[PDB]
Amino acid sequence: MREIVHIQAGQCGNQIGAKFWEVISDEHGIDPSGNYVGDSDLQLERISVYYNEASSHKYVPRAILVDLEPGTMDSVRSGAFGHLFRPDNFIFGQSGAGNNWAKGHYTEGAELVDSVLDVVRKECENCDCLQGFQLTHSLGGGTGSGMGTLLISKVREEYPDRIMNTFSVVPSPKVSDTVVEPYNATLSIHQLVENTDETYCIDNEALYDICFRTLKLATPTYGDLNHLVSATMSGVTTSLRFPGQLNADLRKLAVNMVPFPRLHFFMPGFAPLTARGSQQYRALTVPELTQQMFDAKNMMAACDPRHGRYLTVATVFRGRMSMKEVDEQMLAIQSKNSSYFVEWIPNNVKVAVCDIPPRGLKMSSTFIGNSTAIQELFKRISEQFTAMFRRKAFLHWYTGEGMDEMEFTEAESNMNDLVSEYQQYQDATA
Amino acid sequence: MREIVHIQAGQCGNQIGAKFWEVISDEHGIDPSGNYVGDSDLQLERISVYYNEASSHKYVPRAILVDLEPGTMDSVRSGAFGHLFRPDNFIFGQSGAGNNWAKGHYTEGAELVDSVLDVVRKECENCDCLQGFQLTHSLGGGTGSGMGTLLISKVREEYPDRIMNTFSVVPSPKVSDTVVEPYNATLSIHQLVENTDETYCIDNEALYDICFRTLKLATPTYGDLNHLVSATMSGVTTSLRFPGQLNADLRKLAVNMVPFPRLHFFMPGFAPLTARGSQQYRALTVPELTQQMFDAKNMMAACDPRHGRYLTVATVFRGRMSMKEVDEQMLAIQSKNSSYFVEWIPNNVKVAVCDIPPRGLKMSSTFIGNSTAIQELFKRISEQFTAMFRRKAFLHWYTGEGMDEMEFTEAESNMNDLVSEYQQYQDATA
Amino acid sequence: MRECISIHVGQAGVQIGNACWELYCLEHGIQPDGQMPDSFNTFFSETGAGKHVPRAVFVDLEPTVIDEVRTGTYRQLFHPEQLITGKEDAANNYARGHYTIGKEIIDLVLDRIRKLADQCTGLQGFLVFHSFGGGTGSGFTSLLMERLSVDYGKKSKLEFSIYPAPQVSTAVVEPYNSILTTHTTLEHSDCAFMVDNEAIYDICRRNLDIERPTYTNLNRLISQIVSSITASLRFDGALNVDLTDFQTNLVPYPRIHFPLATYAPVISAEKAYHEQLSVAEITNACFEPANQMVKCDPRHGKYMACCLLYRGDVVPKDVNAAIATIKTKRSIQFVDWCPTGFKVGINYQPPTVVPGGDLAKVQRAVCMLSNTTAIAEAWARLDHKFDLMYAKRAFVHWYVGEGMEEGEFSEAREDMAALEKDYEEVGVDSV
Amino acid sequence: MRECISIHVGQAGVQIGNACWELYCLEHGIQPDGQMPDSFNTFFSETGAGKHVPRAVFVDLEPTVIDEVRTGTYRQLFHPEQLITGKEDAANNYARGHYTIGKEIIDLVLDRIRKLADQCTGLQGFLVFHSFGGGTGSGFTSLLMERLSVDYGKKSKLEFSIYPAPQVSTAVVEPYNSILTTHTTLEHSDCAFMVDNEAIYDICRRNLDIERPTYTNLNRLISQIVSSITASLRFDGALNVDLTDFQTNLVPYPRIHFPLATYAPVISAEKAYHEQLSVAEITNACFEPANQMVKCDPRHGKYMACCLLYRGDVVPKDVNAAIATIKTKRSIQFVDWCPTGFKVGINYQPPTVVPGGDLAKVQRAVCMLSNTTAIAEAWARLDHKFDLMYAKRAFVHWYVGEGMEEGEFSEAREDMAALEKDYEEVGVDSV
Ligand SMILES: Nc1nc2c(ncn2[C@@H]2O[C@H](COP(=O)(O)OP(=O)(O)OP(=O)(O)O)[C@@H](O)[C@H]2O)c(=O)[nH]1
Ligand SMILES: Nc1nc2c(ncn2[C@@H]2O[C@H](COP(=O)(O)OP(=O)(O)OP(=O)(O)O)[C@@H](O)[C@H]2O)c(=O)[nH]1
Ligand SMILES: Nc1nc2c(ncn2[C@@H]2O[C@H](COP(=O)(O)OP(=O)(O)O)[C@@H](O)[C@H]2O)c(=O)[nH]1
Ligand SMILES: Nc1nc2c(ncn2[C@@H]2O[C@H](COP(=O)(O)OP(=O)(O)O)[C@@H](O)[C@H]2O)c(=O)[nH]1
Ligand SMILES: [Mg+2]
Ligand SMILES: [Mg+2]
Repeated sequence: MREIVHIQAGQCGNQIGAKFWEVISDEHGIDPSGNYVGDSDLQLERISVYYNEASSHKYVPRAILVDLEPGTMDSVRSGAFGHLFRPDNFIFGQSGAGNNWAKGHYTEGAELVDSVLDVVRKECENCDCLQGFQLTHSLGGGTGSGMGTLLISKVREEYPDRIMNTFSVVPSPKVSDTVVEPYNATLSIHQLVENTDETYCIDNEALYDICFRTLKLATPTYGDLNHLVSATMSGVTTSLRFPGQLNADLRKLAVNMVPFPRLHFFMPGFAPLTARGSQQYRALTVPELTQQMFDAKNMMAACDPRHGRYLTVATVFRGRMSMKEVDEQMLAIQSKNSSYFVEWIPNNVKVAVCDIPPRGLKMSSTFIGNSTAIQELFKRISEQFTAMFRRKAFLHWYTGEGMDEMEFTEAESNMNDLVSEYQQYQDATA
Repeated sequence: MREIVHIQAGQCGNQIGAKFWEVISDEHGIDPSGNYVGDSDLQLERISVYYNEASSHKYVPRAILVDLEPGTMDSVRSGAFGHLFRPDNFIFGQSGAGNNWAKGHYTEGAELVDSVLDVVRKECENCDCLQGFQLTHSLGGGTGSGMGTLLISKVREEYPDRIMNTFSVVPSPKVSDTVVEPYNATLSIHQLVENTDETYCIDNEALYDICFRTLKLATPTYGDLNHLVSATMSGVTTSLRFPGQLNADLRKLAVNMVPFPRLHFFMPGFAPLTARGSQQYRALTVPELTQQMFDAKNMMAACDPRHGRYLTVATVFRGRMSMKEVDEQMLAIQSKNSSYFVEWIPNNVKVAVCDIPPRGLKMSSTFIGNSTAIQELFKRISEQFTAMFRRKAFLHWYTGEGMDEMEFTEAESNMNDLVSEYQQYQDATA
Repeated sequence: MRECISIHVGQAGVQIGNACWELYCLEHGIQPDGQMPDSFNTFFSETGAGKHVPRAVFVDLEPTVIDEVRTGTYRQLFHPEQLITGKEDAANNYARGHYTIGKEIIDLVLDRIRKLADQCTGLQGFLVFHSFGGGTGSGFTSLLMERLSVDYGKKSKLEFSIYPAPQVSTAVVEPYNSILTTHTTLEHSDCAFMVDNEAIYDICRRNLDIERPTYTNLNRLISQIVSSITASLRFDGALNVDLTDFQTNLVPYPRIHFPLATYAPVISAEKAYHEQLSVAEITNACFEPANQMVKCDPRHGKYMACCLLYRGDVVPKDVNAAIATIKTKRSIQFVDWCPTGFKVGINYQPPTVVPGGDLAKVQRAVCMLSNTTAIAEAWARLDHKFDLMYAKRAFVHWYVGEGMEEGEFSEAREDMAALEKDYEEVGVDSV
Repeated sequence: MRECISIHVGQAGVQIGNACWELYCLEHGIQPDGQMPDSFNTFFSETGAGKHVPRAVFVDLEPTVIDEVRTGTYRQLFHPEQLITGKEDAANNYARGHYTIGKEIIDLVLDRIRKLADQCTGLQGFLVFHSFGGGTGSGFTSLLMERLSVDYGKKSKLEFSIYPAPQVSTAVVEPYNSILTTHTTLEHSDCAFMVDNEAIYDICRRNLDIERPTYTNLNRLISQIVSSITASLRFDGALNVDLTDFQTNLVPYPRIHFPLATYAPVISAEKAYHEQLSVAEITNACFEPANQMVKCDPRHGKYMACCLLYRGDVVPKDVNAAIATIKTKRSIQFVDWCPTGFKVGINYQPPTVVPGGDLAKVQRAVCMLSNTTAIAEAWARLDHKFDLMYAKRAFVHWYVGEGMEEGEFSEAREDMAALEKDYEEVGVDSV
């Protein structure tokens, strides 16, 4: 009854969304044809959160697929679970943003946003009690970044009281996949800080580290990274979707990890994350899940939590487990790492527990951390931005698309304010 | 002909009254169904004292059962000798006093007192020559204390000359069964001193001491204490119902035990109390009965008669005995303990003798003592009262129910005057 | 006759009511479908054909926890209209559960409670189960208590709340909700029996030898406490204790009304076989600081009043001897103005063992509800946490955006400071 | 032709009358049903069909004691209208029996006495049995004597009262009742024969070897004394004594009219066989202080007058020799103003043994009635007791609440002081 509208923008967003819907359909027993082939009755007891029941009892994901080029739409359509999405929900252009934020936010994105918004309005009206929105996109690109930011702004204008979550793939620290990455990332964050309630910053390099050193994958592919991202997304929405001992929906986590409106950038992580080479050795217990979750190596963003302080943490456990053990592990973690949690928020951890574990597992958990170490990321991007803005490199593209350099200065100032706030609350004392 | 109207208030009153009616029925040979199945003619000679004859030669106890909750009424009705009582005589409320004197005396009991008085008037009209009233209740409780006090006051206003005996279970010295015991006890005594002729004070701790040290009862329930109290009541009223060599009704005992109107608080006791395993090692004779009766540890009130002087004593013997022996024993008791009897009342002992002993016994005797040692008990209560009234603890429960603190001060002053008078007459010298 | 209405609010309240009503059905022999193959009257209503409908309301602002009940084992027991659910929870937000989301469901629950009261002959009062740290448990409970006080002013209202634990915690905004709901419900509640999850976890570990207890075992123990109280109200005993008896004997002043619950014979069958759990043994175990179900050391304060509710094969003489022994103990200290600080209740019905539970079948049991100044310390700690956040105004925007003002935060903190001052004054010697 | 009417008041009087009338029925051969299978004429009236009805009135303010008679072995003897009962006793309160309860029954008893006296051709007088220390015995008796002094002012009225024992007492208000009734009847009574229960207990122990006597034995002995007197009235003898003779011989002054009774051959059957109870021996035993039936020592005082009533095989010369021997004795002292202080009567009818009794069958008997100043001591003691209580006004409210006034207490005490002074003056030597 707590409907969530999923929006995928750009290539990264569309691929992550495809894997996400694979995972969700597996969880709810929906086969790629949209038919229910599950076993438990709990799979259908909250199917309305993510799916719409159509005539003939076929379940259509409540997803809107947005891109400015048709290649990704064609790839998603022609694949497993490709005949799952509503054909009317594929809204795409022809040209493409060209890795340009301005093109996808002012010229092409502006042209196609009206159609995207019409589809979103139809989806929201069909809903019974809308819970919020989800956006999967990447800040590095132009379609994903710029279009997702435009859609976020417009939807927030229309639905200001709903929850808006974005699983945004932030630029990596070492190697960049786009030359103009800092411009797009800065211009996107300047809008995310204002028009979003929860942003889960995901870095591809942290995911490579997880898939190489933890999962021992010789040749990790974007399929595996998208699987990890989908695992975190599904963990949160499962807190929402299945019965448990301690329930928690999107608004509960937002309330418990956003002390101030602008401090809503989180680092996610998945607990088990065990390679096959070692699946038979380690014991799956709440202490192991917690130890892995709070390990700085397991974080899905390339920011070391040891370089800052945890403003807040959320642990969404899944499976049948003792609440006593969960609380004892949380207290032990807070006591051992007393230097890594702000002293002015007693009990920096928010615990939720769900009865149904992920498919193929007996136990699992998703960790979402609101920490000041995230400032590092912004600082990094910020400096890169200046490095190019001082010389005005690649700027003529954005200016020609119809922007102004004053917009760049405003975005840089807003990012500087964000890092200043994060540092100030890191240094604040009781 | 000298009818007595029995009234039970609260849980303690109703339970003790149930046991009392079982004892009286056994004495008069009335079966639990009301039919007379006795063997002696004397049993029916004075059945009218406690029973009312009904059509079909069934005998209905002249008892009024009053409470503010239906639990005690249900427990009494569903039990042995439950059908004995008239159904119309069960008057009860639905809320309960909550161990609050104010509730049972002003708000919850005020509504029910009119109905109880109507029943009492109806029961009193069918009396050739009313002798007096009996009330069994507890001073430390709610319903019992306050409601019974209100009924006592109203009955005394309606029947100023009739005798009014109360068998009241006053708070124990060591351990309390109710946090607000001092308030209820003080407020109840403040009215008992003015609206009664005889108040037989009984302490549960003294009864526990008797049951464990004299009767050697490993597990003395409330049935046993209630049986002791019932034996005391029956012994007090025996001379009204059976013939003897020296008769004494309630008025005779009141005249012989109340030198001044306010000094009408007595300590009772039963003489033949003996363990089951010692019934063959003792001689049941008047000397043994007297020695047991005048022992401090046999007193049913937790007070030491050696800490004061006996203003008066009464001994109601039952059985075939010699008046010479009884008189000689009383003279010896008075001579030996010349210091424990006031010197300004020659012959402090009043003797009555009956012919019919309690069933299963050859001899018996009930001892009633009007002694200045009773002051100690009042003093104790007074002290506790002040300890709580100085800080006004639990007082908002009484004030909020429609009482003024001036009433509390008046009650404390009255009990202080009572202890002062008792001490004055203890110290008085010829 | 002595009808009592149970209102379960939030996930904690609903999941405790599940165990409570399982225990009641077992005690009275009522099948989970409402049929029996008049003690069952203060808590059940007979629907003509022998069906027994609980006299309770299950209210939450989200459907999940109550949709479990609507499809669980007892789906056929509760009247479907008594199970009330919203659409979006309060999200651990007091303002959402009190002002924004609670206002849309308060009328429905009040109508249902009015129906239940009309169905009753003599209403003793309400038992409100909820959680201090929850959103709907804290806010909606306060709103409901205000409305009930407006409607049923005289009727007693007792709460069974999960006081936040000193160290264990599942939410980051617990102090805000706790302080706000305490401020709102201070003048609208009679007694507030309090338990802690941390204390019950410790008890389960030490006594029941359960190393990984869950909320099910905590709920079973809490249901045993509630069963002791409502059994004093239900069955026949030597000494009967009504709800007003608690209200009168446990609350010396209108604001000092936060007792702590305690169940003495918490023991496993294997350990129980080797013990003779006499009245003295369970009574002494009641006053052991480690056996308290609220994580507060009673030795840091003075008992103001105790209510010992015995059960089963209990003799009044044994109870008196045990209480005298307790009064003799010098480590157990009472205030100077409560010379008589023991309300005693005795019931003839021994505790009922739930099939699948951890508690062993016993012949005796005592539930001790003690008002004590030790709770003051807990309050202080809670207040401290509040300050630590309110200084930075952390999370305050969430509450302000839901029809609340920072003035409410300031007023609540001042009220709790006054409560702490009252506890300090009450604990002072009368000299 | 010499009818005498017996009035039994209170429990003591009624229970003494039971024994008295059993003894009379035995003496005259009348069966308990009233049929004999003209000496009896003085006490019994023939009912035409051969039935004898006692000339007695049994009056009490409570039903129990007389209801025993109405359903006892002698239920058929007494006229049912002669057994008068009230509804509530005087409760050991003089005022209740004299002012409040007595006034409601006095008319009935006076009417019955009038009916009894109408059948009497020549009425000798009334024998009133009662107790000094009782409510109806003391108060109602005084009221009845007051009324009789008006209805039959000339007739002689003799009382058989149980004077309160010096130490043994069954009530705490005995001195009040005794003083009040003595003050009231000091002028409405002719002779008052006194007996203490304590003295009779001592006699029963010492002489009859009865270690544990009851009121039945005391009543049997008192009935033997009353017999002796009324037998001098009834049977034929050498010297005849009437009621007027007692009044004239035993009462030197109008207020000194309290003789003490004594019975010499008080002896068990086993012990009687070894003694030749000659007239001299019984006469000597009469004057032995240990044999006095009032617990006062005659050696402490002087014998104002003596009346010896012998029964059985008694020779007048033997009586004269015994009395001369007594006069010779100096242990026994007589007042100066009574040179001849011996009334003597002799009767031919020996005492009858009541079956089941304790007294032995004897051929001789003597009853002494002695007016002596030793009784003054008793009065003084009684007076002291009164003071001790009236100083504190103990129990006074009980009397004042039933029609009396403290002025009556003061007047009674003053009258008793005057009586003590009269006794002291009488005991002085004329010189
Ligand atoms: N003893 C016990 N505590 C519980 C239970 N369920 C939740 N809690 C505790 O209650 C607190 C959280 O309150 P919720 O139960 O989450 O409160 P709610 O009233 O449902 O609030 P929202 O769902 O946020 O609107 C935490 O302390 C949990 O540990 C339960 O079954 N038993
Ligand atoms: N000798 C003797 N004395 C008795 C007898 N019965 C009572 N007494 C004594 O008389 C005194 C008590 O007076 P009651 O006989 O009790 O007086 P009452 O006249 O019946 O008085 P109320 O019952 O108070 O109206 C005590 O001294 C008793 O010992 C009896 O049968 N024989
Ligand atoms: N994790 C992940 N990152 C992706 C995926 N596809 C593209 N990206 C990242 O997203 C950025 C490229 O932006 P894209 O999403 O292709 O841009 P747009 O089409 O311009 O919106 C780079 O950081 C890529 O590494 C994918 O499937 N998974
Ligand atoms: N002797 C005796 N005392 C009782 C009994 N039942 C309760 N009590 C005492 O009465 C007091 C409690 O008062 P209760 O009778 O409960 O109060 P009420 O019904 O509220 O007036 C305590 O002192 C109990 O020990 C009983 O059967 N026998
Ligand atoms: Mg919830
Ligand atoms: Mg009498």
